[PDB]
Amino acid sequence: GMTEYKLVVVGAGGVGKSALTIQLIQNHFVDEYDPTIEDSYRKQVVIDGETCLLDILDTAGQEEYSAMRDQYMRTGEGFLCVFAINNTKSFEDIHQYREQIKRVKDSDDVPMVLVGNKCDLAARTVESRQAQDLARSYGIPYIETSAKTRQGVEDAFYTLVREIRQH
Amino acid sequence: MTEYKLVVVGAGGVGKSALTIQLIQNHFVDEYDPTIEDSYRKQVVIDGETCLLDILDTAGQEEASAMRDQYMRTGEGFLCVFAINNTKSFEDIHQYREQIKRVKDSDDVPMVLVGNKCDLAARTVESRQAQDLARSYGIPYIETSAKTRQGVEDAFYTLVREIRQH
Amino acid sequence: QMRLPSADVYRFAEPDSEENIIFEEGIPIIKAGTVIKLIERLTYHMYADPNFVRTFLTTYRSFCKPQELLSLIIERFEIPEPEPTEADRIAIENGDQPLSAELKRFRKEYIQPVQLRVLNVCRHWVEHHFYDFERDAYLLQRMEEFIGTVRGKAMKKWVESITKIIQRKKIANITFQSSPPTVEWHISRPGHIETFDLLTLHPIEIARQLTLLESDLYRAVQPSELVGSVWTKEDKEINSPNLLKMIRHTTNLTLWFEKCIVETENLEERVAVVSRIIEILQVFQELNNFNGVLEVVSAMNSSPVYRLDHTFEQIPSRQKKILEEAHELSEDHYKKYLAKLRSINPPCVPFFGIYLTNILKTEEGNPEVLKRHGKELINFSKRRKVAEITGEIQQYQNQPYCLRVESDIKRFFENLNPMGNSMEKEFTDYLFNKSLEIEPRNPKPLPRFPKKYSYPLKSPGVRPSNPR
Ligand SMILES: Nc1nc2c(ncn2[C@@H]2O[C@H](COP(=O)(O)OP(=O)(O)NP(=O)(O)O)[C@@H](O)[C@H]2O)c(=O)[nH]1
Ligand SMILES: Cc1cc2nc(N3CCNCC3)n(Cc3ccc(F)c(Cl)c3)c2cc1C
Ligand SMILES: [Mg+2]
Repeated sequence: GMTEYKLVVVGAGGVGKSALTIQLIQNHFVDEYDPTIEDSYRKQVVIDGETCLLDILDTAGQEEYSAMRDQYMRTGEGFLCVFAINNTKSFEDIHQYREQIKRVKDSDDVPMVLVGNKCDLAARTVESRQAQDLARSYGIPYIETSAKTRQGVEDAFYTLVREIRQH
Repeated sequence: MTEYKLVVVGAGGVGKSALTIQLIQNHFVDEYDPTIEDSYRKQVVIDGETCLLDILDTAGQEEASAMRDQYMRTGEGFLCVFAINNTKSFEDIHQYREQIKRVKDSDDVPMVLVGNKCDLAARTVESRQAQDLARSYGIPYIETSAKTRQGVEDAFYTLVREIRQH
Repeated sequence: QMRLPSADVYRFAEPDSEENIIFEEGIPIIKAGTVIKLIERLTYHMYADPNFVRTFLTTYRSFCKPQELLSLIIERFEIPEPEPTEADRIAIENGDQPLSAELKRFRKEYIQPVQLRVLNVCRHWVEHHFYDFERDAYLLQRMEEFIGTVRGKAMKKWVESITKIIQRKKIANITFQSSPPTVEWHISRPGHIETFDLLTLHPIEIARQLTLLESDLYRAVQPSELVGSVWTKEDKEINSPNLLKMIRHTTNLTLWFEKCIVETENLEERVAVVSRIIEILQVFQELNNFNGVLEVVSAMNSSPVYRLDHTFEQIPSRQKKILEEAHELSEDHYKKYLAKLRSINPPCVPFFGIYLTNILKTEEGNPEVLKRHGKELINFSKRRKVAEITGEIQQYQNQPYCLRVESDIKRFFENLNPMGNSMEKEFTDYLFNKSLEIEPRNPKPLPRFPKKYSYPLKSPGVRPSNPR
């Protein structure tokens, strides 16, 4: 029937990564979540007039299982590479995540977006200009999101679906 | 998987907790720490079907005797335990049987009569006497040892079968 | 219905209202409440809820400090007795003994159940959540003092018991009784640890000893390492050391498998290595060691290994099927894994990763409080959801494996260190470059390589033996 997109969220642990998919799949009209139930990671959306089904894999919490990253990544056709704007190390990790995705998919041109996530009111340490420059150097979109207000969340996922469609 | 609510009852010190912990952890508890109320879960395949057992381990001390209605209401099946070297605990059995019947307003409650501590030589309750009682109740009688594991699975899983056929 | 103490002398007698407690739509399920109401229901006079006690004791630190919890339950314990009634008064005025019916009933049906349930909270706290006391010695002093000065013969048996339990805990054996199977040996013989390796140990015994190891690591993880998502935070090495030890073992074994494969440059020998690993996978499946299963599957889906077309071509069809069935467990967000875990007969070793993700998402995806009628209520349903997960974890931690430890094989796998002194990226790049060396990208031609193993490559198989 409708196209299904297998999206994979990757990035450093401990810095609010999981809020991105939770805020998407939720409804932000009720602050609530049971990750245990199937349809907590599947969502039907309309993007540029075309209805599709989003299947999101976010293994947040399993970061220490580093030898499973290939296996998880292998399942995806598009990737959101997430860092926290108040954590420079998570930003510096992005390069290796991108390299790992390229290797797993055996391609130099994998649909992906860079996402800068604001996870609290701690001071920002990665300026948006830095992140824009990095994204430009990779030839990919950059989206900033709030872990609290749902701002930028739909944009992050929809932009990635557009990268897939235009691949 | 079906979930089963088992309740273990009987006089203080007969080995209700030891029996339950032997089933759950394959470990024998030597200490006598009087229970107030403990709860355990065990996933187990019985007669080819995966079951989730919820096991309520209750207080035998008389000081807790006013607090039984609440757990008797929730239980689906009861292990009625006495110790075969303690005649008084055997005499206490009938009180539990009658209260359970009262609370659940039924003559048809799944139960198993358990004579525990069968590893001990100094028996004072004869098998025949307990078996006669069980027959009068319409229920099986199983002798057990929480210490050696003798009959422990048989007692609990027989209770599951009674609930299943209820 | 029993009359209660005045809410002015005893805070736990406030009437229920939506300003202090909200229930879920045969006992009530609490959605939200003030701490006072949570503690009232934790120790309710009408019924016990041992599962509520576990849930509360596992999760309360997110809304109440240990010192404050102890103050509150001591407060709960100290219940005022009612004054004599008019009938009692009249009896006394005539020099007779009052019946004291209301007093006796209140003692029997309110005070004694509430006090016993407070003691049950103390007992569970000490027995199953003793880390509060390990980390705060003054807390323990307060508990010992409270318990040690409870008077009255109704509580005496449990007071004396709890005093002993605490003392035991401060200074702190399996029956089967069917015997475990005989330890199996292949090329490496007992005591010859220097020869131990993937192909020289018996594949049955590799899977058994790794399962004992992985079961022990799984069983050692406490809920304290999980609640509050502390294994993801800056102090994770302090707060979650058993969880991290477990995960690092799993990671090391996966890397070891990949290393064994890509460092075996001869195609024929490499095929023997992969076949042996899939045989170990098969024994993991038979043992319900799902951690082990995914350890192997993760290695086969890794970048260095996955691309080895020539190796895959020579794996027997029956082993391809085994590998495929194992992989399918993880498909569709572990759908078949979850179904299988819930159907097998334990002992097993669950894959912990799913629990971690579900605990983390439950915590980040639900609010700490609910705002109702101008009040902030503790969102207890969030905590119940976390405790359901820790409860499932604990349920699979009870059943021990009936397998004999082989101390030398155990040590061998405990000391496995495939990365050596290399950092992760360095090692990871090394493995992929090895992969490229042994099976170059098309259209580069496939080279040949010398054999490295001097012993027979033929597997002894994974069906156990039994001499008399
Ligand atoms: N020899 C032997 N001792 C046993 C057996 N079962 C229990 N005991 C011992 O009997 C004592 C009482 O055990 P326990 O399980 O605490 O009894 P209980 O019925 O739970 N008591 P309570 O009603 O107060 O909770 C303990 O010292 C225990 O080791 C058994 O099968 N054999
Ligand atoms: C279920 C499953 C299917 C797989 N199909 C393959 N390939 C086939 C040919 N083309 C490359 C990938 N791989 C990678 C691989 C590599 C070298 C092996 F010996 C083996 Cl046995 C497997 C798979 C891994 C799993 C887990
Ligand atoms: Mg007991």
